[PDB]
Amino acid sequence: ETYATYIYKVLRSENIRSEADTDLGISNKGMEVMNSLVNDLFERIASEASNLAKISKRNTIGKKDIESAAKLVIPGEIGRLIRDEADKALSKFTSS
Amino acid sequence: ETYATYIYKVLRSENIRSEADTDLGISNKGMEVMNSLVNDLFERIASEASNLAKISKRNTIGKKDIESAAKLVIPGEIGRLIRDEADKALSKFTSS
Amino acid sequence: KSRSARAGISFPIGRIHRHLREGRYAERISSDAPVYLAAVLENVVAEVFREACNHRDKKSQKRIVPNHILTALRKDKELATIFANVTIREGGVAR
Amino acid sequence: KSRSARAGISFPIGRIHRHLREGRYAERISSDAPVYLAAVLENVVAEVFREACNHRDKKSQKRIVPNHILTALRKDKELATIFANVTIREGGVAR
Amino acid sequence: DTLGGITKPAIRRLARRGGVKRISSTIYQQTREVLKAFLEVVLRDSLTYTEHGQRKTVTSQDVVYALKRQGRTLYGFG
Amino acid sequence: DTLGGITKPAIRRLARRGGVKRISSTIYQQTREVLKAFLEVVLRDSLTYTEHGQRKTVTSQDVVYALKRQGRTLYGFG
Amino acid sequence: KQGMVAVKEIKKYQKSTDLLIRKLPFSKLVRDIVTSGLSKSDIRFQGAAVEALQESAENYIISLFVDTQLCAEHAKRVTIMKPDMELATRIGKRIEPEY
Amino acid sequence: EIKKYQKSTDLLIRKLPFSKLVRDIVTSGLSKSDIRFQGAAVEALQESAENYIISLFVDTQLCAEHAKRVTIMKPDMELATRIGKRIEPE
DNA sequence: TCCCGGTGCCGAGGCCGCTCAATTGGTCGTAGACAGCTCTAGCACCGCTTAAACGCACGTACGGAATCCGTACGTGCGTTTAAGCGGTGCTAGAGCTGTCTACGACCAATTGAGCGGCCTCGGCA
DNA sequence: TGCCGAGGCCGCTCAATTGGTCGTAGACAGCTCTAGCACCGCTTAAACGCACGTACGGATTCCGTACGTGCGTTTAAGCGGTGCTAGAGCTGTCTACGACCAATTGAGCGGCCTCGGCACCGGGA
Repeated sequence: ETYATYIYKVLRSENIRSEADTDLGISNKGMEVMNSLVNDLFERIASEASNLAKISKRNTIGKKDIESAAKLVIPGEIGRLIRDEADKALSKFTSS
Repeated sequence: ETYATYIYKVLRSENIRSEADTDLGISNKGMEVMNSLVNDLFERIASEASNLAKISKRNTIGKKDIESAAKLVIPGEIGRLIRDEADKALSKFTSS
Repeated sequence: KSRSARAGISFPIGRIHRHLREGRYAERISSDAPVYLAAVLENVVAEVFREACNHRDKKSQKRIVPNHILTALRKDKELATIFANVTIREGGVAR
Repeated sequence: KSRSARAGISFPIGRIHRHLREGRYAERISSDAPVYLAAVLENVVAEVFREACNHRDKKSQKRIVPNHILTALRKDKELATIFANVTIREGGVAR
Repeated sequence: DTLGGITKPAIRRLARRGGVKRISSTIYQQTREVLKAFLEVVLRDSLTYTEHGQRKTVTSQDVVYALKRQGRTLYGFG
Repeated sequence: DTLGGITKPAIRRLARRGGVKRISSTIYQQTREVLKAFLEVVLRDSLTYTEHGQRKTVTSQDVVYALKRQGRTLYGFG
Repeated sequence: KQGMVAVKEIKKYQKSTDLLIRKLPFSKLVRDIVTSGLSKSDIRFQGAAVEALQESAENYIISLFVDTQLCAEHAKRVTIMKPDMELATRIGKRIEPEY
Repeated sequence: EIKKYQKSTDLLIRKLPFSKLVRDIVTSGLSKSDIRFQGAAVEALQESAENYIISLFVDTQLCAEHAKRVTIMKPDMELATRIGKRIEPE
């Protein structure tokens, strides 16, 4: 139960405009590292969403909670960029 | 929802062994600090017990989990003493 | 009669059990879990008070104010590792 | 037309939703939330890959290995803040 | 006119309690812009914990949580 | 003796990657001792995460959980 | 005389527990940073929130000065200097300033 | 050499003696006999230990440079262990 | 400067009574303990094959001690400032209750993307 | 130069998806009234700035030795080997235990009062 294929997909999608001399495949160990990074960041964001739910005293972690958790876990300029592209994805998903 | 009265009780009980034998009241600010200490340590032990349950893949946090969490949060000699006196309390409670 | 009193503890097994259940720490909380957790918390508070008293007897202040607690936490080696990242309101500094 | 395809994401909306449930991060999980979380995770991965390439294009090795991820994590201040405490396996040290 | 609030004798007092004896002149500006960076981080996380609760009055619970976000837990507020 | 197994050149390697030039002959022993203290903390927490699993082998995930417990999250072991 | 009141100062400020930074200037800094740096506006600070901010920030600066005096005393010096604070900020993984 | 070791990623503390170290520490200070170490576990533990000591030496060289010195010495490591929150020895 | 006798303030501490949370017994259901089986992986001794550690010689470059000068930083004083108070006056909004409803859990059915298993060929040793 | 691992195909399968109900979590609206803000003058202590001079940082030399480097010799780390099995892990039964419930009730909270410790103060030593 690993995010191997999905990380491959995001790598390919980002690379369709990155250095296109070749598809910059990720080495197995690098795949393990990225998989563990996704798991660690997902646990961090989900744990912050849990704490934010318990704070606001709600049984559900809505979009508000994952957004505040992404603003806590992933701060700074990259945090705004990632949450903005996440809102883009969410708007695209809900309008369908 | 504070552990004020209980901290009073334990303070009085610990005075008994101590040669000081003073009522040894705790100042309001000190009372708040001890209360927040109990809440922080309870959150730490219960969170570690949750993580230990999720690790061992069990839906219940038994005595095993709270003991391992107390062995993680509170390590060392004071940790062994506290887990031992806690096992004393639990044995006394269960034999009734 | 009451679970806290029966166990020989001073801490509320009932309140701790309620906090465990409503804190969503797990779906179930085995009946032994709150009694043991109450005992552990009770003994930690007893240990902190003991250290505050031993470091206090020189200062001989009858009460226990946050500075004494900060001294107890910052002096004992094990307690220092337990509460390394613990600031305390009106904590002062541990000499 | 799964949810991953619908949202423009490549990350598994379903798998993230399942993990969010079985992890018991909360009682309920509004099915609008896993979409956002998967998007944030995909964007983070894309950003880390983007900065690995950004800092490595000089080498032109045409492959990402844990050292590349280490330098990407520990060069730019935002990622350095996110993953300050991380220690990549077989990573090495940032150039 | 913001860090000036953290006046030179304030850093003097802070550092005397900390333990130092003689304080250079650059230390004042450097500790002002270290305290300001610490407050930037803590207040970013605290404003997040507030704006999430759909509030605008930053509570001391929000501050305690924003600090606990950086491992520094406060005892004596909640 | 076992601790002395961390050979002096191995410590010189560790420190050269850390960017040192000349290593006073007392740094060897102090590094051995801080590494032993680190491993005592991490191995106590790893043995606790193991003993809780009712098993007698400390697995990679036990060590990773111990390190997460003390602060250093490891990436790339599970 | 150049160090006669330094010991009195250190003892007086280590025996007490008050808040060192004056409360209104620190509160002014907190409101200024919330509006200037963050750009968020019309945010109201609960009194206890400014109090916990001030207590934690001054305790962080006090620990920074402990670590700075350690750095100085290690450099066989007596006067903490900007290199001393920069080391106590880089070694202990504190929040480095912007620039 | 600083370059060869800095850029590579190959382990630094020899695997077998460090394995003996971790096994002895668990079997002596912790005193839990009959403890069996998964190979991955000792590998991860060694990776973390060498990474932590490498960061300790980074901070030691920082403190040395700060003392207008070129040779790191025991006071420098004590400072880089005290200023950081690293685990002080026993 | 210490070390202590009065003084007035206030917070620990005690008593009450209302309340809500703790406790008890009974059903009922199911989580986990416990055993039984399967074989992965750890472990252990062994013997080569090195490559790393080691121990010493050497000598040089660096730590540290010792001195010297300049200036920067502490101390003190008079002047200026604004922190703090506290007291009032204003309203935003935090928060608590109640309502109503959109949404998620759950089940039943469906369906296809993802897993390992297997292959191959070009990047690399 | 060939060899194997990143990447691609294959077929099962299990997890994702959808459709519908029900109830319930929660978004909202309305009301309360706490408390944060603002503001002003006054007190006054705290900050500021400047004068002054001591002492500290740092700049410099210089000697001792504690470093790195460079050999050869010794070693134990690594690896491949098989063999040995504790024990991890997966399953399948069940029962000891926890959730849930209503009813019982008494521990715990706030409200109110008090008096002894202590901040203060002034004295004395």
